[PDB]
Amino acid sequence: EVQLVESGGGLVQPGGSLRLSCAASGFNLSYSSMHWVRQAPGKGLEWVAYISPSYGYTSYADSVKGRFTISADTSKNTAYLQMNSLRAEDTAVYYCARSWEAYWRWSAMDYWGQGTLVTVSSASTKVFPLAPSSGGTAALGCLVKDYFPEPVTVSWNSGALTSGVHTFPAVLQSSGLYSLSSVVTVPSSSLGTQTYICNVNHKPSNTKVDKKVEP
Amino acid sequence: DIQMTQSPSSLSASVGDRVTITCRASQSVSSAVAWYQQKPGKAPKLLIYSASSLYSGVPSRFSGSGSGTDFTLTISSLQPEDFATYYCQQYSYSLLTFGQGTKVEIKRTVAAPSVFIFPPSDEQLKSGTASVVCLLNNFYPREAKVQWKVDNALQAGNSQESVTEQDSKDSTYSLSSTLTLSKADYEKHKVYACEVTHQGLSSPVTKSFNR
Amino acid sequence: SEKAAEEAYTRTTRALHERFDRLERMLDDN
Repeated sequence: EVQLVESGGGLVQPGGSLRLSCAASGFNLSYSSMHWVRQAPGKGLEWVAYISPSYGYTSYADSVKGRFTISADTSKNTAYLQMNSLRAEDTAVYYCARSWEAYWRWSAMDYWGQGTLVTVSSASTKVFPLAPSSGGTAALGCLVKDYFPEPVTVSWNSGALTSGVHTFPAVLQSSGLYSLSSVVTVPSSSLGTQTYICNVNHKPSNTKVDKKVEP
Repeated sequence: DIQMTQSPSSLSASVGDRVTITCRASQSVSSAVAWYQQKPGKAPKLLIYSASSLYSGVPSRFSGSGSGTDFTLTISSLQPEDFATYYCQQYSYSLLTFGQGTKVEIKRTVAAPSVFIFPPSDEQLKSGTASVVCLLNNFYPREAKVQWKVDNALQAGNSQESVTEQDSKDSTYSLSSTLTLSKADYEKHKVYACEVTHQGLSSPVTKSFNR
Repeated sequence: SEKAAEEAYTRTTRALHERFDRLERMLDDN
């Protein structure tokens, strides 16, 4: 089974160190070669590094060189990415990909892991309703504010009926906390007559906030 | 040092449609190019290497072209599972480079948003902060626009938009725009509006309140 | 003694490799 699995991704303060690994199977990593590529939240692909173990060859992207180091262990058939001096902009999902040939220029990146997320900020420190009153049937919500880190969990009634409903990708505020909202379109002459209850969760620190809405 | 200029940034198309994505390498990269496909929350998948060599397993509908330094990815007919974004890459230089991405979305109609403005809670006014919302619900296409307005005066620079991806059901969107400032900054003006312009609306829909 | 010899032969290694790249490119554009 020729697969790629990547891990070691987590949260680290700026200037910290992390160190990723990419477990290789179903081929001989040493007979061939690898790449780490990465993806800042909501952006494009970015090449990070490469290695041909049996050429003892390694190469880097300028935006590192001197903070990251890429390696291999033949025993474990494994690749490593040692990142020191991590910044917030080094924040990104990091992937592996194999390259079937033994030098970066003779092949493209055929196989790829699932990518592990690396969030980097300097604080973990960490709600409200949005009441009902375009379309013809009003809408209401549940602004979820100032929590860390990613992500949250916003059902309604524990999901015993939920359609026409939207949880927005969170957005990063200058303060370093995220914020997203959930919203549901619900009929206009059907105000406050049966149920309509927001249900929230936040793993990292324990939370399951139930909230109500209306004039 | 080698830029790959991708085009277009986004593109709407229908099942059966033949689509073409282009990439201008800023200097000869001679055939050492690949195209990748990426679905949200998933790894990229290699489609074409060597500027036009079908990767094994990839559907023969996918295809790559190259003309000196312009590269085209063609999809002869466009099936459901092919809605995604696609990236070219050069690997002719030791600094590998990727293009910025083209989003390939489903071309359905011209349907218009439900707009709602939501007030900052009396609760959140008790923490010193003030957050106004503006909901653009269920629409196509994505090109839209919110103007956060206060007392007929568009004060913006303190607001951010979030958007859903095309949903599975009516493949529409949903936008969220939030506006933020002090409890002070809030307690000075009394009218608060967001007007939305969109090809589904004959003329922009203003939506407002007075706390 | 340290990275002195080890980091040198590294540039030198990469230098050479960078030359071969040069060649592959100039064949591939004929």
